[PDB]
Amino acid sequence: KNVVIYADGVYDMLHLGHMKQLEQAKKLFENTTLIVGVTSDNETKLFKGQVVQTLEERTETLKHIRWVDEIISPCPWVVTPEFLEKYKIDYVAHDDIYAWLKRAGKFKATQRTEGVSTTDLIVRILKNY
Amino acid sequence: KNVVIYADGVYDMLHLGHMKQLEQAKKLFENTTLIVGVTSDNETKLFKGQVVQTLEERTETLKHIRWVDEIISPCPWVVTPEFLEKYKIDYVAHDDIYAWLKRAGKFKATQRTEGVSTTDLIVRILKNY
Repeated sequence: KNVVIYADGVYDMLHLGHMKQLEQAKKLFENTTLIVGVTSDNETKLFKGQVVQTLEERTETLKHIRWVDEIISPCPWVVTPEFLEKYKIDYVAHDDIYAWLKRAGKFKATQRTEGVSTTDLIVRILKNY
Repeated sequence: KNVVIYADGVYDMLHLGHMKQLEQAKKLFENTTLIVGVTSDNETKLFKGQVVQTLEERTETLKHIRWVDEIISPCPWVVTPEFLEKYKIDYVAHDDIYAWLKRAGKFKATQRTEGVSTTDLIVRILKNY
């Protein structure tokens, strides 16, 4: 009955967009365990670019989010078939922005919300001057 | 057994500091219902000053926070004895930064965390130039 869902990401400066995505992963099935993976500082910089919060800071905030059942921190940068067996993961929940996951029936797309970013709010604050 | 806890605030640009405070209110007793009250835009401006997110935006984010059981939105700006009977509230959980609540045994102080503000993060981002 219980389905294990894995959602990895940077989760830098967590905002409403991240939270809706996690909500959606959590509710992919009736009974879920949602595991969130938080990428390491070094790897994020190496492939994504500058991260603002540390691994510890990004992991901390996620502990307060209703939908999160377990955290792997830090998590591997790329998911592997062995990683999935290790943690008994049934589906990987990520945005479509991976072929092998779809081929195996293990990919669940989750959607993004624009205009919700911490970056977006300061633009609003400044637009007062 | 179950204790109703009321925590009101603006909750503008929610950050780790707010979340720890809500955690603390939630865990004041073994079995709690935590009610969060979100002040109205107009009243917040009238007494606090400029608010950045709308009532709807501040209420939305709180729906994703693990510790929050119910939301009153908008909530009255000042708590009243009648408001407490209305919602069967046993303790008001707020920071000490109110005499009548203490006198009645209904005040539970909750602490703040500094350096955790959305405001604090941009200062870090800019300190790169």
